[PDB]
Amino acid sequence: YDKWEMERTDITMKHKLGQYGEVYEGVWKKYSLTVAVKTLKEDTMEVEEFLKEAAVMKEIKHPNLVQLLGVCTREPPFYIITEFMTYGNLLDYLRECNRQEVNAVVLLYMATQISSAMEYLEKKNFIHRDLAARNCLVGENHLVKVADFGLSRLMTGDTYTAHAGAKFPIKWTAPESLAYNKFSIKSDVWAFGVLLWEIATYGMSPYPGIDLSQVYELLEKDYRMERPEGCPEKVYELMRACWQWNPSDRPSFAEIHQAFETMFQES
Ligand SMILES: CCS(=O)(=O)Oc1ccc(OC)c(-c2c[nH]c3ncc(-c4cncc(C(=O)N(C)C)c4)cc23)c1
Repeated sequence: YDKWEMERTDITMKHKLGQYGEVYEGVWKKYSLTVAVKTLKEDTMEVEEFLKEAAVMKEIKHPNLVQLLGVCTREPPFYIITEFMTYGNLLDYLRECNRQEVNAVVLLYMATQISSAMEYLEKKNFIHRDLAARNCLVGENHLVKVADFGLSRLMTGDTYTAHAGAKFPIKWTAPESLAYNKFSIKSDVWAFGVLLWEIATYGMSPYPGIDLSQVYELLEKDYRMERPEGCPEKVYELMRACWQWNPSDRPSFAEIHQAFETMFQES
């Protein structure tokens, strides 16, 4: 913590970024380096939660997870300083891309990177709880990094039970979570599949036109999204594997990763 600790004067805010809360495009003066800074203002997030988030992130070290650069946690306002990803989020990136550049191989590459980060989180006993395209970031040369959020500590064989009155992103949310507010790394696997669908559709919204009130009812009757146009059958089977009712029957991120890596190497 003292090694990550920084003076707020080391950073100059440049631009405000707004669906994420209080996140700014800042400049780390010393290195003339563009950075991203999360600020705590108006008690939008509780202090102790904000601090734990910063304490957790400094344990994270993976090429596909947004890297912590430093923190300002002595005098309010409190800062979290992370690396800046040039091209924004994966959802808007995919929607606005040149699909001749961002082709099938690049889609494969994007999934391999994400599954890599979640394989890491799987091994280090963490869960994400909001895996989606909007929460993935894109750098140069089709580099993708999963947002360090927002991570909770949880042993692989345990279950996080969410607070009461908690509202989830229903179309990304596993059945066990929708019904009993239970979360697992296997529920993150579910979300990955929905993310996997967003990639193949280049950013289309999931379960199109389907009402959120009738999603869980559809899921328990074994309804799943159809294979997108152009999607390899091998990819849809992984999607389907991620979308199985019993989380025990859902593949591990380690297994998912090897699958996509093999598909990526073989292309
Ligand atoms: C993980 C640490 S943190 O969770 O504690 O703080 C957060 C929280 C959320 C973040 O964005 C996902 C980040 C972030 C880190 N690095 C980043 N680089 C770039 C951008 C970004 C730039 N421009 C446009 C967009 C965009 O597409 N918009 C719709 C705005 C996004 C955001 C970030 C950091």
